[PDB]
Amino acid sequence: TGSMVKSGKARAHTNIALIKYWGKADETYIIPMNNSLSVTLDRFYTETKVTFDPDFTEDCLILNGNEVNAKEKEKIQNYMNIVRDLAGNRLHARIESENYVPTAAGLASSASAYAALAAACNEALSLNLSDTDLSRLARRGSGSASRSIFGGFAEWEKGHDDLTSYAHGINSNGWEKDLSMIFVVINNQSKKVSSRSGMSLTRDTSRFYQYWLDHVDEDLNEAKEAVKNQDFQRLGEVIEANGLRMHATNLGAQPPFTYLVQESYDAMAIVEQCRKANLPCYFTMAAGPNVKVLVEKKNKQAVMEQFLKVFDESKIIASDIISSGVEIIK
Ligand SMILES: O=C(O)[C@@H]1CCCN1C(=O)COP(=O)(O)OP(=O)(O)O
Repeated sequence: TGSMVKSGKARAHTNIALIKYWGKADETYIIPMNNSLSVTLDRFYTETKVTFDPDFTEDCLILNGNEVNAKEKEKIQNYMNIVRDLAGNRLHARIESENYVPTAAGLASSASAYAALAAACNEALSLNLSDTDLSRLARRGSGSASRSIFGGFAEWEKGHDDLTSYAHGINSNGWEKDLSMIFVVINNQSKKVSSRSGMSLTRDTSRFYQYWLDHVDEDLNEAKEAVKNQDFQRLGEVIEANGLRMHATNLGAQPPFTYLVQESYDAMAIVEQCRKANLPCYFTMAAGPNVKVLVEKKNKQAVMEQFLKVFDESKIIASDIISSGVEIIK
């Protein structure tokens, strides 16, 4: 690299929320209405390199070898303003990012993408940010990214402001190494659909939102106690119920909506069939119809074959859970 050039590259993995973040207390700083709990996936990640050069005039984002629109470009420049203030400089950056995430198949990349960017910036500019402050930095880009700083189980503490809303890793005595996630890629509209926008309509207008709020802390505690005991059935039951309550809130919105299609329901049925056949597993869904199946690694294949009787082989994608957090790479 050049004399005055400062560069950094980071790999960050996606994470799936087991206890859902859904609805914000603060739209600008991205403060959530409740705590969330997630696991970081071994298979899916983003690699983001940033290069700061004084001669650079504006920020440039190249994604999988391709320039982004003026919209996406404006958004990354605003985010990088946060980085510039934090660093106390006015350097603009060239950002080259590659997503190793099945985005076409509906998996979200925002969590790994902002986690990777945050970590890459910290490496480039030598900011020496703590994991806590890295999480806060990522959170500004996308709420779920706060958790992707960490491996295994992680929890996003909601806080009440920019300083206090961030995530931390949860030690589970290695339990994360025993678990897996199976992704069922569900046929879906290709029309525009937005997570940030949906949770906002629900938070603001949903007749069942208080019902969500009233139960989330109880759920969260039950899940964490479950993790402390490496009690899979216990974790699974509560996260499955939580996930469903999250979707119930959308049904109460003004006017109502859903992210689930009949095929999602079909896959949910296969999950319950598996339980009844002595193959423990539990499902959760995000802002789309894809069904994610939490399963013990020992049962991964057996559960997958149950799905493979109904669904195309291409639509059944498993991932392990990674133990380590964001990493600095070449
Ligand atoms: O992952 C999550 O924790 C929740 C739970 C269910 C799905 N989901 C989401 O889609 C959250 O998507 P985000 O990109 O983090 O929304 P923003 O904070 O506006 O950037």
